[PDB]
Amino acid sequence: GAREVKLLLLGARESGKSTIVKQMKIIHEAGYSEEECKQYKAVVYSNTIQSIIAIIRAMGRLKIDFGDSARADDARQLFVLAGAAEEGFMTAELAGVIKRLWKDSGVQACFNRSREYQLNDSAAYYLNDLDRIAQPNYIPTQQDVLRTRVKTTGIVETHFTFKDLHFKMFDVGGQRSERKKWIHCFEGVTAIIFCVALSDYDLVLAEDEEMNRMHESMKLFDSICNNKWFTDTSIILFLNKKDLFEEKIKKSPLTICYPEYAGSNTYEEAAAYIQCQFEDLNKRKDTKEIYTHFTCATDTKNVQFVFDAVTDVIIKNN
Amino acid sequence: DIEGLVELLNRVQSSHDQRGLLRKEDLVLPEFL
Ligand SMILES: Nc1nc2c(ncn2[C@@H]2O[C@H](COP(=O)(O)OP(=O)(O)O)[C@@H](O)[C@H]2O)c(=O)[nH]1
Repeated sequence: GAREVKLLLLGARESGKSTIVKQMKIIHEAGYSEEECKQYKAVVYSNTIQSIIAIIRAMGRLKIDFGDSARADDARQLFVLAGAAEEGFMTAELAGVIKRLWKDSGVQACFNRSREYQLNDSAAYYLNDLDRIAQPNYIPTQQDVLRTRVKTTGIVETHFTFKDLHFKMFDVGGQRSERKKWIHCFEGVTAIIFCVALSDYDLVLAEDEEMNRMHESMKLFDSICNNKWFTDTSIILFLNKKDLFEEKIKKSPLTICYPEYAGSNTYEEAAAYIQCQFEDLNKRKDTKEIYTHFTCATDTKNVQFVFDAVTDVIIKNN
Repeated sequence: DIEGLVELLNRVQSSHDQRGLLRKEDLVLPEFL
């Protein structure tokens, strides 16, 4: 028994919340058994196809041509072969089509401009390992399951023990929940782990939003750690997708997100800046004390270390 | 208010066509084809 710690995950869609939870089951539990991994074989195939299709459609809306005029048919084949195949079924022809498309320079050119439209951050992952996924005897690795994207049916909760502590990690994902359910999450919460997708800094905003995921996150985070009702609740910042951010900061300047930024386009100086933008939203220099972390939710080794650090901080506060 | 907060939470964390299994809706050939 000893002590029980309640954790609550916040953060905009696609910020890595579900991933963190799935990490806990891998790190501080028995992970996924060979059998459990076989269950996701279907969704893995799906997400793969769903990704390539997402890019192909983008090529039409962005008016991008194929590097090879021959791929045109393959694009058509894709939807047909995908309209005709099923779950737990990966034809060598379909994989071949997806593969050739994933190689096309035009498709790549579109993939590079994935900031101008909505695309999942598991696309490149699967599309790269296509040859392995396509295999008949293929069984989703533990890292594969980690990358899967399924329909979040309501509120998820995971139990696990670590350093003589009983953790209960809650995550409300996508599911629009009533005022009632939310209260039961904020109640007794030892700490809130707020997740921010660093790579969202350069994304072109949607046609229905008034700002952008980054600023939306800032507006959310603001109300959170500034709400008097959370005074005793410890705030933990997870600046996530640091790896993708690093690759983006090379060609996409931080000025696109923060115009008043006069620093160099380096991962180190930009990330430090973003952190400050969030931490400066805390109108309590004395009271509140934000615990920031630059994480890669898909990197187990990382998450493990980060969470270990978080743990200590919680034990210390006694 | 807390309602405002809950409202914000709902719209910010609100989910698209790249989750779960395939659907006959995601398989519609784009117009330029
Ligand atoms: N490269 C990279 N990908 C990530 C990271 N965190 C999440 N992702 C990917 O982003 C996708 C969606 O993240 P998810 O956890 O479902 O977002 P959320 O549940 O709405 O908070 C997942 O399929 C992950 O593969 C990261 O730190 N680095």
